[PDB]
Amino acid sequence: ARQNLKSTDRAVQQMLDKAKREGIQTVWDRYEAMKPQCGFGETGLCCRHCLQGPCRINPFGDEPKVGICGATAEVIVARGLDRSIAAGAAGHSGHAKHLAHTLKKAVQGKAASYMIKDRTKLHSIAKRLGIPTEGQKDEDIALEVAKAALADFHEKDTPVLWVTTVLPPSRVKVLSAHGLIPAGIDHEIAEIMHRTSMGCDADAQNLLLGGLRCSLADLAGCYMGTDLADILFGTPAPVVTESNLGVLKADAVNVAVHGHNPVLSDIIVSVSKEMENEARAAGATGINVVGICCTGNEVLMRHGIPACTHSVSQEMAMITGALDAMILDYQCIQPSVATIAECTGTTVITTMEMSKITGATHVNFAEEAAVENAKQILRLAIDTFKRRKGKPVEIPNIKTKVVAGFSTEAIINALSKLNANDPLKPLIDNVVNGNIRGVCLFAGCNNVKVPQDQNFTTIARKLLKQNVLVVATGCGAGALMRHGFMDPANVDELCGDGLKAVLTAIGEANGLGGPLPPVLHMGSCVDNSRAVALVAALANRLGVDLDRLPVVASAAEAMHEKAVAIGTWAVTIGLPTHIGVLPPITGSLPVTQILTSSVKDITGGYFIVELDPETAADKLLAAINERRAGLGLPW
Amino acid sequence: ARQNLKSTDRAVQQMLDKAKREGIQTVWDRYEAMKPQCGFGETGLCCRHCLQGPCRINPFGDEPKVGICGATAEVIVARGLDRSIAAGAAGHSGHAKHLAHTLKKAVQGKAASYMIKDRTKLHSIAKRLGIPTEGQKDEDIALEVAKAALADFHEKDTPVLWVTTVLPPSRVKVLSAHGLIPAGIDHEIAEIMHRTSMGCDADAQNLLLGGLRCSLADLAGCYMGTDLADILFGTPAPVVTESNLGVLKADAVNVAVHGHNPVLSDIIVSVSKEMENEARAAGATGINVVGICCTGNEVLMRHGIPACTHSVSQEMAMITGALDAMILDYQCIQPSVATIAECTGTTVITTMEMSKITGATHVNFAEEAAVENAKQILRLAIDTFKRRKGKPVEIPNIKTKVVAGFSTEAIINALSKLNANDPLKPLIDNVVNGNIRGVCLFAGCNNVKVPQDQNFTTIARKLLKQNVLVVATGCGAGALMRHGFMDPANVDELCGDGLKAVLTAIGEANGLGGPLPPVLHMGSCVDNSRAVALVAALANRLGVDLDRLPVVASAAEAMHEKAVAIGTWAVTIGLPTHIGVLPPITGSLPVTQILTSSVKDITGGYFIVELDPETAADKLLAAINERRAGLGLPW
Ligand code: SF4
Ligand code: SF4
Ligand code: FES
Ligand code: FES
Ligand SMILES: [C-]#N
Ligand SMILES: [C-]#N
Ligand SMILES: [Fe+2]
Ligand SMILES: [Fe+2]
Repeated sequence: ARQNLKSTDRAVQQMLDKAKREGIQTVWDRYEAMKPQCGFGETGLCCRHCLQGPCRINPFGDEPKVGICGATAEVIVARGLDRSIAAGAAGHSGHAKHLAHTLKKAVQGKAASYMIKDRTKLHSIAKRLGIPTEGQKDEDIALEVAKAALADFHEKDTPVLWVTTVLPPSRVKVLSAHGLIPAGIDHEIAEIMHRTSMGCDADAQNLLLGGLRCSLADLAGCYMGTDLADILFGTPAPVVTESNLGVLKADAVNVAVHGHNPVLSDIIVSVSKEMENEARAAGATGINVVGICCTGNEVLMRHGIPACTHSVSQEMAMITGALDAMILDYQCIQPSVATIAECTGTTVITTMEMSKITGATHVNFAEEAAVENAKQILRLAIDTFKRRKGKPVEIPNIKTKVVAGFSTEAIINALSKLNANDPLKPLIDNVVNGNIRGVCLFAGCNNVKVPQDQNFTTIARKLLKQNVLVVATGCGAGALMRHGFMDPANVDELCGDGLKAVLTAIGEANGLGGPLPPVLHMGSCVDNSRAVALVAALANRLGVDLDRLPVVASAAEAMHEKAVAIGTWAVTIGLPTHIGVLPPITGSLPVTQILTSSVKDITGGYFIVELDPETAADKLLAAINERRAGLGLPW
Repeated sequence: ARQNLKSTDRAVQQMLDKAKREGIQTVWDRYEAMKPQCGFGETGLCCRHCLQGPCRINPFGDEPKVGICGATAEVIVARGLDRSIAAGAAGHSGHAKHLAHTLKKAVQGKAASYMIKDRTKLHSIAKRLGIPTEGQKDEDIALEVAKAALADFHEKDTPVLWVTTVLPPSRVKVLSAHGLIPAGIDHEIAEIMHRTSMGCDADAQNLLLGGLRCSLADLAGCYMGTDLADILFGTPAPVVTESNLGVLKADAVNVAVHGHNPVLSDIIVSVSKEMENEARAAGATGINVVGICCTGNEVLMRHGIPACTHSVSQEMAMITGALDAMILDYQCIQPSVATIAECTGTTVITTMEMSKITGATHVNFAEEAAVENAKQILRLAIDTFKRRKGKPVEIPNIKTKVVAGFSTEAIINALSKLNANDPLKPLIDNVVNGNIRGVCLFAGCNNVKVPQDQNFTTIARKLLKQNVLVVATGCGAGALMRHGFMDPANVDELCGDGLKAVLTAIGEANGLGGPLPPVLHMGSCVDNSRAVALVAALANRLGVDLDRLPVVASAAEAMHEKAVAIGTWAVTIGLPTHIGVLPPITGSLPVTQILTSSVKDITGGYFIVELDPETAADKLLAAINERRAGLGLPW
């Protein structure tokens, strides 16, 4: 087996060879077993929205040409996509909702493991929302912020504040004019499910305008999730750590935190440190907590917990034979982990009521009991460590250095060292003079269809050479960090001369004796919202709307419904947005034309669907340069 | 073409022959063009929940055996079903939400076309909810009831009151114990979408318990919708009208009201009466408003508007060439109507923002402007009538007499004529003595897979002969009414001797000089909730829970996601529930076993999946008789 065709990560390749020796089936094996995949589903031309179905439409040829109810290709494709957006919105905003409840519990005195850690963030959010702070206790301001967050999930006398208060007013006005401002987060999710059900909305434009609106409900959930997590757990600032499977340690209790919401795993980090002497008792050096996927990102950003792996290669951490526990919340967890555990010895633990996996051990996490849960979980891990006394392990000796923690506040602080009272100005100055060509946000998943990380690294390398300021989140940040893009030692090799000068100037002003890393890690997938905050602050400072800025986004290897939602609100807020896998839209040319062209006329943004990464990088550069030309700037 | 293989309705058959002459494609033609349908989708063994897909699992044989992420057949089947329930819940509860807003507008003075028509219903709902009425104005009690309705869509300090206040406390306690009581209607819809998204819930039992909970959010939306529609438009009482295509009149302006929410179509009924002289001016006799689907049911129940047709045969009304307008809200409208209109001359009009159809004319209905909208719409219809001056039409001369309007209040009133102060007792007495064997609720759609009405009539005929009290809603009521089951003249032919004696005793006590009809029409699909109210009142009166009563349900020809949701809450509240088409569950034996067997242990109810209607009738009789035996009654 040529393992480079599966993953470009060498640690992953090493574990693919071990899995193949050992007979352990992987995601890649399960993909091969699926080929050829259904061409109706690939093109979007399948509907199962009622029990007359399943319906399909031939992309070309003869009948069937139309759904049994009369639904055209246009309708079928748009309804499918809409439901994917709604599903993504449900995940991000479910995460946010859970943190809103957690904050309320904290400040009501019902969960003393949680607290207001970032009081400055709390007060700033309150002021953005219009919540009064003067003469109020912190707990009462917090209570009010949690109330406001929960209120945005339903209809009320205002629209969703975690949209209307986070974008420029001019953007809010353009979106309002088209009826795109969500009325309530769960309200919009529900309306999508209604309108896409049989015999309801059957006009592609109408359907896709609803999808745009629902993508803003997803944005709101993202931003809410970042705001509340920062209050509770601290706003990230720059941190130095490591990534890839080599961060596992044979002589330690290796515990992965995996999923998205870090509400327990932020506690598992703090508790694990207390339980060092109990680990040594069991003959370990200590507990080694490592991250997978976005819960990993969260604790990497705030605590510098090393990232073990991401997305499509998550099973490989188990294949080492050194992963004593994998502690799961929700989202992006291949349920194969529960069966692979039988072979590898790993204790897989679920913790959220609505996210269980057959064959995994469940712990009923509650905030009020967060410490005692953590200790129970870590004591299963220590027991699992002891069970592999005298078992050889194969941990690839492969890791990278990672500098991360670039929240928007952190980036503004860093810039402030160059201009204390106008911190955005040094960035704008260098956009204007061409040292920075523009900004690209890498976001989203890996996808088994694409050799792991190949699109992120191929595109990022072309953009960096062309002096684009590259920011990343989620498993796009994961890809980039595991390939060295977060190590400032690689700035000379990766970055154009203009970008290098800027990264160096900022880093030297921040006392580093060198540069910021090539790529700025802005956090988890909800922390795509931090990129919004940065770009909206730029917009405000420039007195223009986001669809005039030289800012693009790339979901270069997208997988999840969440990633579809994020791509869609990136287009809705005015960004040219690349997707590097085919969404199920090609079976309708009119819907494709809306999403890739005529939506420009509505929001200013638009999808760029391009599976060849070299070609995608050129198209993203063209988009950036078109924005530069619109502002009258050289390019 | 043998048209009896498509529909058992002779009017439909006549219009199928006309469509075939004229070259007009129908739903049946589009079905034939779809065959053979995809066997993955038929069995549920297809997933498109991420961009790694589409995934499928062979029902039998060799690979693929598992989804690319590891998702088993069990998981894939349960997630698909869950999303169908959520979609149904979104439709019913979207309808309810819209009526909650309408009521608020009414009583705030913002829409003087709407008002509190049923003050007794208002006050009773307020008292059920715990809303105080003593010394309060009607408008303020209404405002409070609308507030409460909207509050049930989100989390709060109570659970969904339109569940917990409408079921027996013992049923609420059984459901609470299993964690099945919804926390908020849109909250549950969103949580379903989250938990079924990639990498989240992956345990069939956990997934299906969430589905049960979400089906109760659907119940809540149903019940809310019936409550609010009764306040605004009046609670139904017995009414005499007609059904089938013969209710169209060549010399009149024929206007169909079609969809579900009647918020404008209740106004179109009242306004149409005012516009008689304007119709005569255009050379019509007057405006003839007729119903299709559940908006038709709503205005049949309250106003005795004749029902033209239902569900799968809706296009046939157009094929007559006499349907001048079809006025659409949302749900269950084959979008083919917009194209068939080009051929037939019919003006198809949409009226709801989130439900448009390419090629239809849109009118932006607003409550504040309800009368002026109605007149605009009716004036398009009159213009269309004039355009078919001297055009032969083919209206099959085929209609039935329909007695309907059996709300729960109406049924209780009717019974009260036999026992004024214990109105349920005469019904219970006749269950106990075997005159009434049990109760069956027919519900749900027609489905092109099943020759139209064949399952409803075949099953109903066997049950009626066995003295079952048969109640119906939606297009199950439609089926039954078009085949004569709502004409009391057919009681001798259709009903067993015990049922006939009861229907006759009630009818004679109500001054009729004969019987109630064979089948009691309890209204639209949301008015399945009325059957819940009746069965819960019986439960309360008997001091037992619903899963001990001899009450079953049959969705004999189900189609819509809404129908899946209704079937699922019928099982959740404790009913043996027949479905006469295959839901996409057969690809997982463990999920099938849960839904058809082990769910009994949780809720007392269970699905009966049976495509042969004779066999289904025997299984439904067996279920009824098993309940009789449990109560110690002969059978
Ligand atoms: S909604 Fe229409 S296209 Fe979809 S499965 Fe049902 S009949 Fe087919
Ligand atoms: S969620 Fe799993 S089974 Fe479904 S499409 Fe994605 S990889 Fe396939
Ligand atoms: S026909 Fe394959 S995705 Fe439905
Ligand atoms: S493979 Fe046909 S429904 Fe997906
Ligand atoms: C990722 N959300
Ligand atoms: C039907 N609902
Ligand atoms: Fe993520
Ligand atoms: Fe209906």
